[PDB]
Amino acid sequence: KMSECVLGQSKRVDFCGKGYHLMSFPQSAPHGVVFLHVTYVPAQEKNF
Amino acid sequence: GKIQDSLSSTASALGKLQDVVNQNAQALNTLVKQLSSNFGAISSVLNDILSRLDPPEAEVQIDRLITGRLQSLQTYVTQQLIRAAEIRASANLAATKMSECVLGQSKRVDFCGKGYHLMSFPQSAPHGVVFLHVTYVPAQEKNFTTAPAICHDGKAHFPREGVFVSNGTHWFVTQRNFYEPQIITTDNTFVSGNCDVVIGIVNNTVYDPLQPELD
Amino acid sequence: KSFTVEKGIYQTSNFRVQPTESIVRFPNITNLCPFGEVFNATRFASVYAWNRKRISNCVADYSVLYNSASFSTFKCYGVSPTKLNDLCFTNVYADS
Amino acid sequence: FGGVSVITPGTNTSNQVAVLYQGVNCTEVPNVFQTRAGCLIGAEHVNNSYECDIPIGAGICASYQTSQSIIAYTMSLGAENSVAYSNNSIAIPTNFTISVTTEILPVSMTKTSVDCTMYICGDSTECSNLLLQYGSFCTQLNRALTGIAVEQDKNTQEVFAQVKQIYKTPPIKDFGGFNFSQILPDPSKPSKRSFIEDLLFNKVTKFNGLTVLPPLLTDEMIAQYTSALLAGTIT
Amino acid sequence: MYICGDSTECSNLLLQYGSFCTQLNRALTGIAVEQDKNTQEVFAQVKQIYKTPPIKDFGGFNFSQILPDPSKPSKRSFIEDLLFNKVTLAKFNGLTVLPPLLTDEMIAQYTSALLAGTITSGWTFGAGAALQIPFAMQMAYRFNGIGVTQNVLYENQKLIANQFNSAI
Ligand SMILES: *[C@@H]1O[C@H](CO)[C@@H](O[C@@H]2O[C@H](CO)[C@@H](O)[C@H](O)[C@H]2NC(C)=O)[C@H](O)[C@H]1NC(C)=O
Ligand SMILES: *[C@@H]1O[C@H](CO)[C@@H](O[C@@H]2O[C@H](CO)[C@@H](O)[C@H](O)[C@H]2NC(C)=O)[C@H](O)[C@H]1NC(C)=O
Ligand SMILES: *[C@@H]1O[C@H](CO)[C@@H](O)[C@H](O)[C@H]1NC(C)=O
Ligand SMILES: *[C@@H]1O[C@H](CO)[C@@H](O)[C@H](O)[C@H]1NC(C)=O
Ligand SMILES: *[C@@H]1O[C@H](CO)[C@@H](O)[C@H](O)[C@H]1NC(C)=O
Ligand SMILES: *[C@@H]1O[C@H](CO)[C@@H](O)[C@H](O)[C@H]1NC(C)=O
Ligand SMILES: *[C@@H]1O[C@H](CO)[C@@H](O)[C@H](O)[C@H]1NC(C)=O
Ligand SMILES: *[C@@H]1O[C@H](CO)[C@@H](O)[C@H](O)[C@H]1NC(C)=O
Ligand SMILES: *[C@@H]1O[C@H](CO)[C@@H](O)[C@H](O)[C@H]1NC(C)=O
Ligand SMILES: *[C@@H]1O[C@H](CO)[C@@H](O)[C@H](O)[C@H]1NC(C)=O
Repeated sequence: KMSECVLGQSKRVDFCGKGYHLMSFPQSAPHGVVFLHVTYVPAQEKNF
Repeated sequence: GKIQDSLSSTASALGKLQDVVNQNAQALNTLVKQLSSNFGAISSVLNDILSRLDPPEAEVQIDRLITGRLQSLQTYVTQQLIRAAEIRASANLAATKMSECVLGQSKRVDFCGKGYHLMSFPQSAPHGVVFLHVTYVPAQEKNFTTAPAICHDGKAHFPREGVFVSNGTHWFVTQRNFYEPQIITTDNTFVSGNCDVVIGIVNNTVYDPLQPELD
Repeated sequence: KSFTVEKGIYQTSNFRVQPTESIVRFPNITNLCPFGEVFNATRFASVYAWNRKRISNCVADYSVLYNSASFSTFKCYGVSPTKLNDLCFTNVYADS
Repeated sequence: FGGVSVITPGTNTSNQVAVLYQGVNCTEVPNVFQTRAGCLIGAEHVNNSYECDIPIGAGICASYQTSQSIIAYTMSLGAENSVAYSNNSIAIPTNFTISVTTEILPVSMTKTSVDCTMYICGDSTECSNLLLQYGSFCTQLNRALTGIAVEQDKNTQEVFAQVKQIYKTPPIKDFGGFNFSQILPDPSKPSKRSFIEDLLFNKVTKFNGLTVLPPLLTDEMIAQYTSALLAGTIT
Repeated sequence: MYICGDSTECSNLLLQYGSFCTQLNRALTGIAVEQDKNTQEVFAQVKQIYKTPPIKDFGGFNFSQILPDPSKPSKRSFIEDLLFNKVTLAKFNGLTVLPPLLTDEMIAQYTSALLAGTITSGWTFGAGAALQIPFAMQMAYRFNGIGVTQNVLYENQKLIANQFNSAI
């Protein structure tokens, strides 16, 4: 995820968080890694 | 050519693979040696114990050996399974690298080699698969001033596929990964909305190549 | 287990600081527990009736009980007799 | 109480050693530089920071290179340079370099078989009967090892056998200036193994009731699958 | 030490058993290396640490939580600094708990480098020498990958920046 999501955008759906993925920011915790995922979701719809 | 030289000059390439080979060999060797250990018994060799002991006594000592020997076997099988599972994961990854780098191109960054993976080749190794990764890395970078949108008539264009890059004399559009400069034109742009809203914008000309030809 | 060693870090043996002195701080009481009045007495009771002559608050000895009387049987369970000298028990009971 | 680890550059290079007692205070017992991972004795703490060499613990690393003496550095990670940033400044590459990187992953291990009866109770029938009382132990062990061997065979099938047909490279060498001679099979050499593969093979290097079963796929057969995939990719 | 304890007599019986004593220690050490090595694989993704740019211009994006604070000790980000605060709120015998190869401090630097790398150079740093790019411009590329045209980002960068800032 660190290589796949932080370094470049991941095409695989639901690899990074939920929805379309723009980028991820790595975080450090004791004995763990916390990832913040930036994702694009379509809010509103009009029928056509 | 370099890779051939690197492989012949050191055992480090196979260290990741070799560690697995050595570690498995060492585990088997310990267990085999175990046979020598008494495990609380009168004597290590099984036949020797049977030869010098009457059945009831021999019964007890045999049981002791089996318990000691059963435990030894259990450790090996338990040890082997964990290693087997670990190897299995590599094969899936191993099998994945065998097919995915090799068949098609992987858009995922750093999954195969370092940098953009153009193609990959796999070389058989004893008890392992070696993957050679061809990747594209951009060596040289030249500083350029850039802006997001260009306002021509109060409508601002954006690049169709490339960031706007200006030496500082004129504004041209080049692909973000290699420096190719193309005179900005309608063909390389599209105009949406009005150039008041965009945070960063630079006034610039448009070519309209059909206009000089028509006249 | 090899003549030649590659560069690295290897752990070979544990290091224990070894204690400089042995310090014994047994209870200060001088009074000694008596085993004669229970051993060597006028008469005991019936085998269906016993007396737990509980022993507490004194300092015992057991080497005296090895050659003074040659006992017919002497089976020390859960304990090694000869080492009974160097450990402090709790609420010793005698039966007869 | 503490474990002792001796840091050696390597027997071949030198005989000098550095011993780090693990956890014990440096003053304890008899250049006893006191670290945070224990109490090193036989190394000189430098002020400079180099790449890791002989890892120790909590930062400190030991190297045989600074006439010669094992020195323990603080293991700084990388050179700190900040890419020049601005809203109006961009950098675009003018040249590109193609490179080859090798990643090495294990696919299988020696299929090992152990008869439970023969190792545990030996030749004697008397001893074997005692083993029977335990019952399912023997059988369970044999089954697990058999399963592992099958997985070792299966893992190979999955990793290499992704192609139904063994494609064979064209006699023509018109590959648009790419020389693939080393990676591709050589007709002169036995087992149809590529030159790069040969080097890899060279570098890697009934006994007592334990039997190593033959691999389901031979080394030569594995090379063909690998050769086929490579052949298929180029063509 | 654990099984036999201090006494020499207890040790002799352990010798009879074999290399079980020795084998168990080896397995634990392997595990110990993995936890350090694991860390190495996960965080040593960058060849060289990149200092965070002094200029904070983020093209309308506020990264104060994510990025490390110089004033604060230990170089841990607001998110990062606080996480240790939360975790804190949330040998002795036969057992030595060895320290890791990478000190928590060092791990902090690695994370910062990736964060610094991502913002300043996009995905260029992953594949080679990091290339400085405008953040707005980087985001523009990101939209293109997911099929939303870059103009879209530029038209309402302000709206996007606020949502991102609010989300963080
Ligand atoms: C228990 O009986 C034994 C044996 O009679 C006593 O041991 C004798 O004690 C006297 C007086 O101290 C000594 O002079 C003798 O040498 C000892 N041996 C024998 C065989 O008489 C012992 O004192 C009595 N009481 C106990 C142990 O409490
Ligand atoms: C791009 O990089 C390549 C590879 O470094 C350059 O090719 C070299 O150019 C130098 C100078 O002309 C020659 O002496 C070398 O023989 C070339 N090969 C190598 C491997 O260095 C190339 O000049 C660079 N620039 C381009 C194509 O614009
Ligand atoms: C289009 O059709 C539905 C009909 O139920 C309508 O309510 C709404 O405007 C549109 N639907 C969605 C899911 O956006
Ligand atoms: C852009 O600037 C470079 C550097 O001065 C120059 O070589 C190039 O000619 C410029 N573009 C044009 C059209 O002159
Ligand atoms: C770029 O950032 C600087 C910060 O000093 C600011 O003065 C300038 O107006 C900005 N320009 C653009 C085009 O964003
Ligand atoms: C760009 O054009 C706009 C038109 O509204 C004008 O306000 C501005 O001064 C111009 N800037 C430059 C640098 O030409
Ligand atoms: C070691 O003991 C000395 C005793 O003076 C003390 O100053 C030092 O802080 C101790 N350090 C450790 C890790 O025990
Ligand atoms: C781009 O940025 C620097 C700023 O000092 C500039 O001088 C040089 O042309 C380039 N060098 C870099 C990014 O190191
Ligand atoms: C390819 O490599 C082989 C072996 O080094 C060599 O004989 C051959 O000349 C090389 N190049 C071409 C174009 O064949
Ligand atoms: C970001 O938010 C912090 C938190 O208050 C503030 O101090 C800082 O000035 C803001 N910086 C921006 C928008 O660059």
